Amino acid sequence: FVNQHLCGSHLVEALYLVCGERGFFYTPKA
Amino acid sequence: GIVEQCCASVCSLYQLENYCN
Repeated sequence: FVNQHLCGSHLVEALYLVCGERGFFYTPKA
Repeated sequence: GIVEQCCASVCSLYQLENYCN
C-alpha cells in the first residue's frame, strides 16, 4: 500500500500504519 | 521532503520509515 502516490490524509494514514507505536513526524513544508 | 518524495512522486517504505520516531 506504500508504493504509490500518497497525499494529505492518505500519507499521514500510511505513516500511522507503518510506524505503529513509534509514532512519526509529518513535516510537509520542510 | 515527504510531499515531494511520496505525494508528487511514488512513495517507498524506505522513505516512509525515515519519518518514524
